[PDB]
Amino acid sequence: MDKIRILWVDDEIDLLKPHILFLEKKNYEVTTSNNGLDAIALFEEENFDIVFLDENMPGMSGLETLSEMKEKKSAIPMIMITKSEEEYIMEEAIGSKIADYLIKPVNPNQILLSLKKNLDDSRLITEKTTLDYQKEFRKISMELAMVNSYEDWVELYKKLLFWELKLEDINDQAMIEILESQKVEANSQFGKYIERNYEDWFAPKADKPIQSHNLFKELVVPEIKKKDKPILFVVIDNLRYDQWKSFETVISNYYKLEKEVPYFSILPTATQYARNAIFSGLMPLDMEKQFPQYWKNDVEDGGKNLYEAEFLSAQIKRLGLNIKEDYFKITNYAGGKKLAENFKALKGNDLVTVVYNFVDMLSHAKTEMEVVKELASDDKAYRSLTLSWFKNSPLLEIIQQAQLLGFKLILTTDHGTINVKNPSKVVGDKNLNLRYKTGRSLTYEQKDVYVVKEPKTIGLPAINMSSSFIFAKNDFFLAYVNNYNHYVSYYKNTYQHGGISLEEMIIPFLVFNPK
Amino acid sequence: MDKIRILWVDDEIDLLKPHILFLEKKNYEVTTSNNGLDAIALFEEENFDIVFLDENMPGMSGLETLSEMKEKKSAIPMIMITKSEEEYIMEEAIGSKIADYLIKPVNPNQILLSLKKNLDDSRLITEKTTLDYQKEFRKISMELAMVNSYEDWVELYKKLLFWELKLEDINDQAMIEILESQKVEANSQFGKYIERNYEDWFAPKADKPIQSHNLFKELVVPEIKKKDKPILFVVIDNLRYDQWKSFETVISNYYKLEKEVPYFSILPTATQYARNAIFSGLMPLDMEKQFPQYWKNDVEDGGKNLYEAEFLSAQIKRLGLNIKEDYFKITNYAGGKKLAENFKALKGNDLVTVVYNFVDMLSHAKTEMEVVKELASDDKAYRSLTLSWFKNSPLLEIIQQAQLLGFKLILTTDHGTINVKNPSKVVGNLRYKTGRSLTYEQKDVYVVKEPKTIGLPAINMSSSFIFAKNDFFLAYVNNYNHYVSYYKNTYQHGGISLEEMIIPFLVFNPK
Ligand code: BEF
Ligand code: BEF
Ligand code: BEF
Ligand code: BEF
Ligand SMILES: [Ca+2]
Ligand SMILES: [Ca+2]
Ligand SMILES: [Ca+2]
Ligand SMILES: [Ca+2]
Ligand SMILES: [Ca+2]
Ligand SMILES: [Ca+2]
Ligand SMILES: [Ca+2]
Repeated sequence: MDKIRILWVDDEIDLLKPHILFLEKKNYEVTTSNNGLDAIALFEEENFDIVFLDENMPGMSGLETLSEMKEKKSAIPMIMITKSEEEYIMEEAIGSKIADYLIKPVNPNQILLSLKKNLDDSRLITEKTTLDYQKEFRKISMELAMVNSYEDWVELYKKLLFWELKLEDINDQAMIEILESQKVEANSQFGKYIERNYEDWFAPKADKPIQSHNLFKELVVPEIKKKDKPILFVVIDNLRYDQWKSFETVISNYYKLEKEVPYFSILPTATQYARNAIFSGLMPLDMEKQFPQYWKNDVEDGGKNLYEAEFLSAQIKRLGLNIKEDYFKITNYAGGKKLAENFKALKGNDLVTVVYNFVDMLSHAKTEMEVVKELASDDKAYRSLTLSWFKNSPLLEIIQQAQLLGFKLILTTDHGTINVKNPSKVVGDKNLNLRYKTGRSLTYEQKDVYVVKEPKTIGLPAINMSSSFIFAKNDFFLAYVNNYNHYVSYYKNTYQHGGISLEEMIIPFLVFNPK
Repeated sequence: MDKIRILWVDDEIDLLKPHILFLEKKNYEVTTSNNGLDAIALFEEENFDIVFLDENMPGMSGLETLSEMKEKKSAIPMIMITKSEEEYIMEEAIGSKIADYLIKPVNPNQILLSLKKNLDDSRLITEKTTLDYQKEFRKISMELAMVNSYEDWVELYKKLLFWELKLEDINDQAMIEILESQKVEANSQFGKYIERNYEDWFAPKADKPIQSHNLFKELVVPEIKKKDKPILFVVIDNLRYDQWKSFETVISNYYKLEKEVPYFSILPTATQYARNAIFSGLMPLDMEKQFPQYWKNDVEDGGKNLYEAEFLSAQIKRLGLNIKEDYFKITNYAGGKKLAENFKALKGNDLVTVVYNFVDMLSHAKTEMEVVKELASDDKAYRSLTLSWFKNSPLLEIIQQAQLLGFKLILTTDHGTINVKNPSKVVGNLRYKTGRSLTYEQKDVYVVKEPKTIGLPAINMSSSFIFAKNDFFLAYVNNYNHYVSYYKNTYQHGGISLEEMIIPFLVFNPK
């Protein structure tokens, strides 16, 4: 049975005979029925690809018929073809998960379009994506080669992201491998770019992107100073650009995007440095000088982000803002639910700052790491898991609450993560699992890392003059020499951060108005 | 509140003045542009809610414009409004992720429809679903009351599942609690039904649903005997009917459903008993008798499902089948990947049996790992995480491989699981217990003082089984408060509920 089977329910089948003949010439098989009751029985006994429903029928309405049919077989698309132009009927139909609604008199080609849209869209998107990428990939490879500035890197990354999400679900493995290879080459070139240019960004009056320590003052404070709406400022820990893309469509049910500014995490691309920098408004070295009671170096025991509220309150004072402002750090579901359920207590704030931790992608427990790997083995899976997370997170409940109170939403992150593949040995560390190491006696493969023997020049502390930082490039992960083989097999294909990649370093900043 | 902003690109803006006036009366703000390139600039510098594109324009075509706009801001819906009736234009537009395509001359109300459908559908679905359930729930309560057979229980469960998935994205808490109360009432009645009928199902010539120990012979062997295609037989441990429902539409990309048979797990609704029964073709008591070298009772140490291949091979021999047949048990990602990558080795089998434990692992991890607790905090979340898992699982890769080799797919499970809520004291797994001198609340459990009557082993005449009903968990009187705190809202199985006991058996042909 090659031909598409349409069931068409309408009390006036006579009048539709032109459309039926037209569809039959175009190789559709139409079975007609002149009342809902019989249509339902037919629909139970046979396998239609699609149903067309009149609305105004003397027995059961189209929508009553649809409701019965959907209960039996909810995956079959249902199209309403009706003379009714009334808005309330439109709304009922839409609310009933109609796949389309065509107003009589209908152009027969409008029905054909609808059939293509509702039955062939998946195939046509795959084909079109596939052809378009076949024609595009060479131009992407060459654009990559010509990339010369941080802004070109942003534009190229945006291109890769766009194609990544489109090629997710195609089947051609050749095209998928071509893209994988472009991503590797992009990260190789980006690594060299950062290696060559990062230090110069700290010179006075340098051309540089917005970075962690600039973020609040350059992008958040203007929104505060508009004095238009209270602000919910959310930092999702460790979110990549593609993770944002994965739930863009969900958040749009509540919030309309007004502004999107890609910015660059500082190095290391890690919470202790970049996230504290967001809230302090200072590079780590300056946090060590100006706030020694809050700054902790890697060597010190305990939480590395305990004092973000204190940092943020001090920053807000230095910038001469007089606002009602609170900070929340959610590290678990329970915490998240409590804040969602109690969010209305903050109706009077100018600013609510929420740090919202994602899932731990790097467990030291094998069974937990097995769970993560089954859920997030590759980038597509990671996105899928992220989308599931966001739809069902207390974070989204917090956002809905904020929307109902007319808050503006600022959504951003401290840095992303990258799926690591290639091990690189490091000795001496005396530390966890990140794509940076710091210490006074490090040995390493210098080709694999960006090496900074003078940390203070990029705003990082140094215990003494032997302190160095190394930052992994590409998809390297830094592996300890002891138990090397087991380490490599464990941490291969995990989401790590701390180093240089488009994924880790170029991250979204987003401003939205409540819908 | 704030007006919807439309950007409309057409080289003949003059001729669209009626449509624009109509939309403006209906509170749309229209910005017009007569060529794609200027439209692109506008589209970069402003946040439009939606774009209308003509196709035939001098300069950039609609489709060229669309391509540029989607790259810049891919989440903004775009509608083509064009004189072009060409099929290839239709297909290109569709393939380019157009949200709609309206053929000129367009009824202005057709545009309005499109705007409502593409911008308001979430809200309209919520409202409509909510009112549909408000009008239906009384009829559901009545169907519940009229349930007198196992097949009626299957039909009613199907109805609850349908409404559960529909109500997952509504807001009204009253309506949500009404449904929760129908589920509780269904499980209370189902519990009594099972209590009253279960022993009698083992009487000769009893009218009874297919059960674990019948499953292979009654439902798998007829498929083997058609001798048409090899069979991939997948047992996903611990799959609830609603989890099947959550990924039905994914499977359908590869496999067409031929037959669905809901069946009943035996008691306890637990792997050691019900899963072994599937593979052995025997009740646990008979497994203890006929295969004491494989059967393990609860007290014995070590894995309780180590010998399923051997049980299955023996069953196949008893039923007089001569087939090439292998069994695989996937306990991790690595194992799953290996099997997907090397599946073609099994092209020559009549039967491949794959047990996949991951969903079982999730259900316990919801309590233990903070990752999964954040991801699977309620039933909606659990389904969502299951669907994300399935779409990106090695299991689905195995299924795709099987499809490419023309295998028939049989998909089933051993039992489901239920979110436990209410504690029930016992002193001597939390939905069944076995032992000789047990205290319990008889109202909360199904009590079997003679295990042999329901095909279960018995240490002594004193030894009995109790099976939790409803959403009870069996809690020890010592450390009761800590017990209750810890186990409330965890996934458990082993007892009686629709979730635990009525489970899918599914047969599909490769597409
Ligand atoms: F009588 Be109808 F809804 F065209
Ligand atoms: F900007 Be494009 F469609 F090459
Ligand atoms: F010039 Be068109 F495609 F209406
Ligand atoms: F496979 Be189980 F822990 F009943
Ligand atoms: Ca009619
Ligand atoms: Ca972080
Ligand atoms: Ca030095
Ligand atoms: Ca034109
Ligand atoms: Ca271009
Ligand atoms: Ca099981
Ligand atoms: Ca279990």
